[PDB]
Amino acid sequence: HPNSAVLADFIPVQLAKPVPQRITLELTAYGFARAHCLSNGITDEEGFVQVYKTVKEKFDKYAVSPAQIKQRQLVYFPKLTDIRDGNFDIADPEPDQAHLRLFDIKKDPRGADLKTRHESYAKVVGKGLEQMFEGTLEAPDDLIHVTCSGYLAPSPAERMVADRGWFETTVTHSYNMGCYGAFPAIKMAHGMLASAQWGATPPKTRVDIAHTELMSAHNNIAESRVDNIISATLFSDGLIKYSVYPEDELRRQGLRGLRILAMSEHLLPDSADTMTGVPGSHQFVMTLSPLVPAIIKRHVRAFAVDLLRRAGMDFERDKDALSFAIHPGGPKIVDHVQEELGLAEDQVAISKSVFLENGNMSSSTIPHILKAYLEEATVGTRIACLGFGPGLTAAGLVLEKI
Amino acid sequence: HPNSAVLADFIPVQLAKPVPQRITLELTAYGFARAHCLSNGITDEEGFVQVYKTVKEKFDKYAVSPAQIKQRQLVYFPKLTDIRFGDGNFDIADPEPDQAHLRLFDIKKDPRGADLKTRHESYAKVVGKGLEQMFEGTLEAPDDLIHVTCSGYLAPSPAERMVADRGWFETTVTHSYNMGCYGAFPAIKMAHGMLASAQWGATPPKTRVDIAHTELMSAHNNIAESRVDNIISATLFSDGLIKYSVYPEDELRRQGLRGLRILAMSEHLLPDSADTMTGVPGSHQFVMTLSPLVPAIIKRHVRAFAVDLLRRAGMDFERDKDALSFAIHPGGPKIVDHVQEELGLAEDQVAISKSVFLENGNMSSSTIPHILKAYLEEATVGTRIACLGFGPGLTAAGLVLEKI
Ligand code: NA
Ligand code: NA
Repeated sequence: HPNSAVLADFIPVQLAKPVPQRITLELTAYGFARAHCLSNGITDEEGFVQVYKTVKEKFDKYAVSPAQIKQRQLVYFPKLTDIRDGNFDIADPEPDQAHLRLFDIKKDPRGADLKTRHESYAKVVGKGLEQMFEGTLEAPDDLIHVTCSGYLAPSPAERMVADRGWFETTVTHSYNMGCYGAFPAIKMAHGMLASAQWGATPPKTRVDIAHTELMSAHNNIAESRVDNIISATLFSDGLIKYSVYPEDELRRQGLRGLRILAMSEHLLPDSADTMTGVPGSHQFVMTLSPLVPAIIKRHVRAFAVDLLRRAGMDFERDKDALSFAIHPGGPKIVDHVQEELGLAEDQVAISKSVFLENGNMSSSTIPHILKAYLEEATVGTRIACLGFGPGLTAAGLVLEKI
Repeated sequence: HPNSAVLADFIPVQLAKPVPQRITLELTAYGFARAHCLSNGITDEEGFVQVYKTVKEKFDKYAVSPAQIKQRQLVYFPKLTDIRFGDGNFDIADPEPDQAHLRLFDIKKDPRGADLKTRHESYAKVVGKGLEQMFEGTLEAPDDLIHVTCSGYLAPSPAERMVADRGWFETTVTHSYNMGCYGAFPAIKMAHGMLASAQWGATPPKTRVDIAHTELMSAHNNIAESRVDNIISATLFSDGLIKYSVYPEDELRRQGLRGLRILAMSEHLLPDSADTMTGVPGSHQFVMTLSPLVPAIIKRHVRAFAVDLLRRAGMDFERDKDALSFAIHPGGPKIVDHVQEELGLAEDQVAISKSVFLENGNMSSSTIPHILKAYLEEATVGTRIACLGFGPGLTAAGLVLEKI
């Protein structure tokens, strides 16, 4: 096919061994309780014990459970060494890796300030990027950097590109587009191949897209609000990259891929305050209203109907033969979308699995799901991809494995 | 032309009356001096007098002068009517209550000033009003609206909130963020991509992409650091808000508009220069550093970059350059001169870029769009313009345009 772009070669990197969810819940409850006491000047022991009991009860009530997420990669969760009489014993790290310690449960419960967290994000994402691109043999024409969890100029992506001596590669930042960030990056990539075909640049044969989300860098243990307990137990870290080729180049290379058939994205009414993020003195501060599932449920089916129509497909006739890659924004989101679209389990199985084994890795989640489809599905399989994030924004893509 | 995109309809909005450079230098030196004393708990008068004398000397040596930049729009600098003076010190009157979020510095208590979240909340307010002014004449929603900034990152953004306020629920919004002073270039690049992606059929047909730049550099005032490159930054940058549209050429003709047709685009990093221009969000503002080496590094790479850029548009640098205008981002007081000299250009080929700088200062990513607006108004039809911008990376960005 001429005028066709194709996703391929998804490469994730794990930077830290995932932590079993029940351990994350025990230590996070403990930290929240310590922080609450520091923030409120509670220094007596019985007082701690009372607060700690209340805190555990709230986690038991609201936290994402180990039945919902089995484990999470949390680069900035304490090392199992060293987690140590009714408390936990968190060893100071060796000055040699102080940059992994951003929380403080002893002195200042606000923990590291935003500059310090950004310096750490650059060092951690820098190493993650070198690993993701270690098997890259030739520079891309473009490299797109997706993140909503650390904003530096120049970025760790620009520094990697310069480190590889790739002085003919355009670097574009695709930033602050939250959980759905893969969708604008693939649209920009499809746009770069199409701009080249129009002649505004010389020809191009590959765009790489690198996501580096360190949501654990934004831990906030000083705020006990329910939505913060939920976020602290829901989100996880994820680093993954993939390429977008013009289909003739994909073929010349003998590669299998997911051909882009259509894209869509826009805002949903009466929703802007329901999912927010603002940089503060210490971290990117997030809010996440419990109204969000209902608003997603309200608009998903119409959005999917239109998305299929843009692909030359018809929802009524074609949706039974489709897979649906659905971003698992919260524990029930895939189920809500599944119910509203009338989907069978086998249509949404990979999305549920990625969530269960990894938690919500922000924009890196849909790429992990697409990675699984590309590695498991038969050629000919068509996939409708749906994601939702701040705006609220609905984003969609229709793909066909080739 | 088929497969052709075209810039048009540049609309700036001025939010605050520009302040003459000399009073900004005086008040800013005073703020730096008061902040050094506050930071250090120095309360002695003579002690303050001595620091202030030292600070003024550093500004006389290093600050961008009124000969280099006549005035700047600075939303976060007080209006001249609120300044009190007389004894060599300054005081600032209380702002009108609905304008209190305009006060993000503190020279009486805690010289770090407003924290980063408070600054983002003020930026949301100012930019929200700016956007409403910028899009007040818009008669039909665009297919896409690209928000450009490097001076305030919120989710959802003021641009997405505007789009929802207007009921524009078929408009895709894309954030084109953290690409610094050259940020019009990736934005124009994404707009072109969106029109070409539509032609490929991955979306329905599109007729207009709007790009809205909102740069409030003055929200990032940092009077607590007296290092030289911060004296330069505090006196060089300025605020700028401006929107423009990218049309497929057939639509632009249907509308009867003049525009700048896009012929070619290029962008890539310069070697060994990542640490020469940096920004990092901290507790109170985006902290910037700017190396004195930037001009030499740009100068040493700009010719090969321009030759390649012209080649991408079908042109030959040595044969064709005398006929082109060159829009050059004025990143610092000597940048256009340096580029001008390396490329062997005549004053008249770079005059608008120097005038924009002299009249406005460096409005970050908004500066190139103001230059292009002037070429669109003033240039003869058929004039071709090579546009060059620099920013962190370092990154060199190029665009070749033709007025139609
Ligand atoms: Na760039
Ligand atoms: Na968006």
